[PDB]
Amino acid sequence: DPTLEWFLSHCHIHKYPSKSTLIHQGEKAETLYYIVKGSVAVLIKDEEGKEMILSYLNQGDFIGELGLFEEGQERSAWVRAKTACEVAEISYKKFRQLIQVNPDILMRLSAQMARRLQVTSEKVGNLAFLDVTGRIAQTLLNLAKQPDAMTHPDGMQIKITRQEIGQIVGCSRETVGRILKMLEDQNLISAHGKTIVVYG
Amino acid sequence: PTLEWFLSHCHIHKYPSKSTLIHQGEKAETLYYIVKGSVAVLIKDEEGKEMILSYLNQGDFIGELGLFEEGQERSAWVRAKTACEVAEISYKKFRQLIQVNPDILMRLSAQMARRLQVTSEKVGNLAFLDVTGRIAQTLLNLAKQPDAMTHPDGMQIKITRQEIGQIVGCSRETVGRILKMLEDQNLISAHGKTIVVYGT
Ligand SMILES: Nc1ncnc2c1ncn2[C@@H]1O[C@@H]2COP(=O)(O)O[C@H]2[C@H]1O
Ligand SMILES: Nc1ncnc2c1ncn2[C@@H]1O[C@@H]2COP(=O)(O)O[C@H]2[C@H]1O
Ligand SMILES: Nc1ncnc2c1ncn2[C@@H]1O[C@@H]2COP(=O)(O)O[C@H]2[C@H]1O
Repeated sequence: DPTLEWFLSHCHIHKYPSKSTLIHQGEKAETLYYIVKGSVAVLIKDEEGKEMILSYLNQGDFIGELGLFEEGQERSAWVRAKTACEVAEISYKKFRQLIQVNPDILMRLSAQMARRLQVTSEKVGNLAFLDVTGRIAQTLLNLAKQPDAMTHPDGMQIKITRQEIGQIVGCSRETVGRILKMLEDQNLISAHGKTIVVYG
Repeated sequence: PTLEWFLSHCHIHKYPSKSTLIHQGEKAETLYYIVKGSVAVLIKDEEGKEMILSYLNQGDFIGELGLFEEGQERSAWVRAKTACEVAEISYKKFRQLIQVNPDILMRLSAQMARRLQVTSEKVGNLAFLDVTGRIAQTLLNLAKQPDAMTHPDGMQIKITRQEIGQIVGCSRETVGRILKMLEDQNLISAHGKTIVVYGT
């Protein structure tokens, strides 16, 4: 996009190494981010430090938007780099000037906000309506369709730890192990540690 | 002013109480704005049980999620709680108003942001809390809303056990049992016609 190139001209770009934290929950929000390269996880936590992953976000995604529309808000979640990342940043105040000049850039942001609300509402449904087995089976399916899934004789090979699965579906590493064993017994997957083949 | 200008481009209509304004799966081509009344946003499981994702009220946009990409479906049901007066405008015409004054899109997007914050908090509650914890957090959330009333013992709220159940994802009977327990632990009063949540 000329429109994205223009926007990015007004930003300053910074590099975050894998596993660094871009955004901490509770911080005062005054800036917008945009992922030029790399991927992140958006995380929230329990009273006990238990993590739940709300979303992954990737190249092309805005981050830090939820504070833009009313002053004095706090970041709603943690954002942690899943890989090395390159991230453009701009102040809300400069971004609002860009909006005035060309509201197409707010349309692009708002389109992502709408999709997130859809996807997060679908997550609420999954958590409310599906048992942990159904959530795990749905998670493996979705991971198998991701761009990073390797093709396999029997289906798609994915790379994900039980910990990560637990953080997505909302259960312990141990509950994940018990259910993965069930799914292999049922001849639906194979599991070799962090490697899982989902059968087509 | 801005609002007054926007409503002049809309058609306004009345929906009686209990009438469904938006059905999940319908083609999304139009945006709505609540001039008067209150609605619930609902999803359904495979057994017809409804969960309430949100209550929305006068000044809220509804049906916004399809605005940014063509050929989408309505993501949820939206049902009138009270009778509603609702302004409606095509997505095409709204996209024209945005070029006049993108504050109208800022207002809509502020609401999407809030909704994503609320719905993300719901994801955590379902992941991290048991049904009692979820009910307790729901009472706390209701106590914080502007329509709660100050009470000598805390905040007084107005909500049926059926509504709580649809918010939390449990039966009305389960709610009634758990409220009696919470009252017994001296956290709420619920034996009256409303609920008072202590220390609120
Ligand atoms: N449910 C969600 N889906 C996708 N991204 C989210 C979600 N919740 C929060 N975030 C992102 O996490 C960021 C945390 O900081 P902000 O609240 O400023 O902006 C937030 C969003 O960019
Ligand atoms: N309800 C839950 N019970 C246990 N772990 C949870 C829950 N929700 C999210 N999690 C997270 O998922 C993680 C899976 O790996 P761990 O068991 O090490 O730690 C777990 C928590 O951080
Ligand atoms: N989690 C949510 N919170 C508040 N409103 C929502 C939520 N999910 C869906 N909606 C509203 O429900 C409407 C359903 O139709 P749309 O998807 O067009 O637009 C949607 C929003 O206005």
